[PDB]
Amino acid sequence: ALINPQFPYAGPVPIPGPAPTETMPLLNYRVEGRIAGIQQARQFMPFLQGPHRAVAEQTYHAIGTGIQMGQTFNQPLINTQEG
Amino acid sequence: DKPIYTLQYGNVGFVVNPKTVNQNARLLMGYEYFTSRTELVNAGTIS
Repeated sequence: ALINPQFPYAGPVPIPGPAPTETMPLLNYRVEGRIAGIQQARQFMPFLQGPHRAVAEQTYHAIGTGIQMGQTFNQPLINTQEG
Repeated sequence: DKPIYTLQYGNVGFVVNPKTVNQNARLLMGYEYFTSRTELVNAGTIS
């Protein structure tokens, strides 16, 4: 702010002001609020809580069976070298 | 030498972009592949 003498800035907005209204009042709000609809315990989703496999491992079962059977052919006898 | 092995279904595909397609067209696919079945170590026989 600058004040300049001799033209000085009025020393106030004075008493000639026009009170325009008495509408100043905010009427307090008084209220009762009830949000009470029956609630049912459940919601349907496509899927909740699953941690789906991105790849599975290979998996398997097992079997064996049979017996011990055989047809054989042997090497001929040979002269013994030494000993 | 390097078999197609996706670990996820369809990760890999065989592609054919046709120039002309007649009525009742189709691709007849043929595959050679390896895949795991299972093994254990027991037998007996007494007589």
